[PDB]
Amino acid sequence: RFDLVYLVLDKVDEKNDRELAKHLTNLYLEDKVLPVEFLTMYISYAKEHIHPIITEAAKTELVRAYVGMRKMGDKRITATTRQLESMIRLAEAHAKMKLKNVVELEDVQEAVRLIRSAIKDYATDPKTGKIDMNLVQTGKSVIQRKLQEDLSREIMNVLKDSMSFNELIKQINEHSQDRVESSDIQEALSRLQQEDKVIVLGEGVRRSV
Amino acid sequence: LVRSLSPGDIVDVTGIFLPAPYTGFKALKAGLLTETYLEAQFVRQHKSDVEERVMELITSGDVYNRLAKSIAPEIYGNLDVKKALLLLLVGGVDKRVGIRGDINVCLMGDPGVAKSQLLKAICKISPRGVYTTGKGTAAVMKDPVTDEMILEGGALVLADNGICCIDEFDKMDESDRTAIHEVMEQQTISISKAGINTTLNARTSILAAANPLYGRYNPRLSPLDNINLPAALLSRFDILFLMLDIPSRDDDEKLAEHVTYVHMHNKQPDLDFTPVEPSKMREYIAYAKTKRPVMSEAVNDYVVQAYIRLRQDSKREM
Ligand SMILES: Nc1ncnc2c1ncn2[C@@H]1O[C@H](COP(=O)(O)OP(=O)(O)OP(O)(O)=S)[C@@H](O)[C@H]1O
Ligand SMILES: [Mg+2]
Repeated sequence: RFDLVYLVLDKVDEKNDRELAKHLTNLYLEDKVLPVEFLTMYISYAKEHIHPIITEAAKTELVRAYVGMRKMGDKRITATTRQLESMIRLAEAHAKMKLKNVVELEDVQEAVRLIRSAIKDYATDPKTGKIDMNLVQTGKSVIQRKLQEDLSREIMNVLKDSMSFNELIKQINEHSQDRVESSDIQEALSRLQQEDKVIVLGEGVRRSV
Repeated sequence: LVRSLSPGDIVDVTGIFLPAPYTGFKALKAGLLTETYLEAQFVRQHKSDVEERVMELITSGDVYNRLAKSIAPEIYGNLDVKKALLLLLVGGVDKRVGIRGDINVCLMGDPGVAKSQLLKAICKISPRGVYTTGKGTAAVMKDPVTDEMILEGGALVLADNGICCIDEFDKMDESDRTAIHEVMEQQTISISKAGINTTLNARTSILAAANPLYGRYNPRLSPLDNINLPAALLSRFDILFLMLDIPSRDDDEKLAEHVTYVHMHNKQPDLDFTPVEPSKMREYIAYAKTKRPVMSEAVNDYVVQAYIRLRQDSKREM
């Protein structure tokens, strides 16, 4: 739901740390042009007097920006219409600031740069735009989709019958694959139940119809 | 005599013991059973020469190694913990903000180690010092129905210009967690009983004595895993000591001899200089508080390279 989510990190490196700590020591030595207070009313003046209006060149630039973001990766799903509407918001805010009341072209790519940098920050290295919208990422979703079919085939060859959870763990985490997490197997069992491929008989055994 | 008595007093009040009568209607209601009060007449409390004396002690006794052993003479070992407790007792002064001059230390320790004894020793010598446990701070409003008083204090406000010895720090609930968090980076506790949003000044130095869960400390396990304290709260502590006991062959023997001698003679086995009076620390804080030792520029340099190399080794270790 957040338009811009900045991942403020303090990763270690001596090059940056030297400057940061020198600037901090400046603060220690400080105590023993900037509108410091004019801005708190300048913001109100811009919020009241200025009513930004977006124009056709800005419209074309925005549509283009969104289509471009999406195609950056199109199987996966990069940006979403909520992000499009948020950009409609950052451009309007940038026009509100500087007191121009018109969303010119420049504000559009300024907001696009901000949005793109934010996405590049808070998404994984192959920027997904879906992990933020869903804990189940594709690199994770493949795990459940493999486990469900492995469970189907496993139970089939067994009947070739059924068992509770412990026995199912015995032939999955041991030799079928690596030491995978246990709850993922019963999670894929839920999808199998929805597909009606297998039936779970209470806490104990579980077979297939 | 008004305003000569306060709740933190032990006094020998002299007065005329008089039968206050229930004059009115509850008078006939009750009868001959009178109520009494003491019309107080005289209150006797019980509870640069000192500067010269403490200066001479500085000349003679080595404060760094003497006051440390003086804090807990009956507690054997853990000298560096006592040295840190001296720093907490004195504390730096950095009131100017842009910060704080309160030193906070936590002793994760181990069950069976005399952390509580150290806390009590600090409480009994530190002015405005209080001792409390996690399970039985905060505040309560309008405790008596009749008088209907407003904004009664707690445990942190009492040690305003002092130290709070929070024993059993791990076993302390979320409400007190938030309260001590507010106190620690605000030096002022507040309440929101009826939208009043009143606040109480509690600039208390925090001395915690949390102990590992599941009994004895596990050195193999990570320190924050051994004690149920969030890293956010622990990381804000100025200095932290993990001081657990190890079964040895000689330390235990000396400890047993010390404790048994205390039991025989009702006095510590005096083997070194053991100052008793706490007024020396009060003189030191009152003296250098106005002085406010100004840091040197070379000091600032050496500490900036100190931070650089500290962060470098922190990375290279991880
Ligand atoms: N170094 C020491 N010198 C003298 N007495 C000690 C020492 N260490 C422990 N004791 C004795 O241990 C007792 C106090 O230990 P505690 O501080 O209660 O241990 P503890 O770790 O606080 O236990 P808890 O409640 O699990 S935190 C007293 O009988 C002390 O005499
Ligand atoms: Mg104890």
